[PDB]
Amino acid sequence: HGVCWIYYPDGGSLVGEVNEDGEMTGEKIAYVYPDERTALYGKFIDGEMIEGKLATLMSTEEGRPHFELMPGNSVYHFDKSTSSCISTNALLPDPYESERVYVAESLISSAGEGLFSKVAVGPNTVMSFYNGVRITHQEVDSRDWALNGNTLSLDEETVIDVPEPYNHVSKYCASLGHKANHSFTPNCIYDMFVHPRFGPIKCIRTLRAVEADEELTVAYGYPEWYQVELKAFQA
Ligand SMILES: CCCCCCNCCN(CC[C@H](N)C(=O)O)C[C@H]1O[C@@H](n2cnc3c(N)ncnc32)[C@H](O)[C@@H]1O
Repeated sequence: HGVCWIYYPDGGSLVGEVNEDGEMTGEKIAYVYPDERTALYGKFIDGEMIEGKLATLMSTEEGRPHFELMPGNSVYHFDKSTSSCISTNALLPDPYESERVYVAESLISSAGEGLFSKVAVGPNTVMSFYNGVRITHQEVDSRDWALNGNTLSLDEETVIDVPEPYNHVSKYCASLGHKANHSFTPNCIYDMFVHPRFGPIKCIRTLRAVEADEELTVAYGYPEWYQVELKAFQA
């Protein structure tokens, strides 16, 4: 009847006053990231972000949030990918991700770029998002292996991909989860995530404490490089 909070299992949430139909609709609705501080505040219809401006959750009083807008014109909208359109704005970074990870040359030899943490954080921390185009398992499983360097299964119906040329940071930096390299002693896992911009996707979540400038890795769980590293690790 007053402010309503809808939390996702991933830690993010929607907050605001609902309409007579109990819908998250209005000009003062917010999505709040899992840090419970970073927020997209503004215009939502039935929980869907129409115009979210970057904001900070300064305080909450009896469930009533106080938002303060961040400087600038950073605005976001629900912009779910299709099979061929990865994003309406490929070069607009995610502000939560931007504060937590960067891309640099991997420490794994001959592995290319990697994903690194900007910050020391604890276990179970969402660090990065894995958005991409949405194609079927049949399309993926029935094509050249070489097309599948960036494919990540989302669910039973959907596979996420970051195809050429979006695998280059110069062409796509809206999300960076596809830059995390593989390890058999990973410090992160892929996890489900409901994103106000990208919709249902996966994220990179730490398995434990990670330091600032530590490379973030995930076990790919299956490709040449991989079967070699496998032999290197069993020893
Ligand atoms: C669930 C299964 C996983 C699905 C998501 C996979 N997304 C992988 C993207 N690539 C990581 C980013 C790459 N380094 C780049 O510069 O865009 C992976 C590519 O990077 C190299 N790579 C990754 N891990 C490696 C390792 N442990 N050793 C050597 N090379 C590695 C290799 O070329 C691979 O195709």
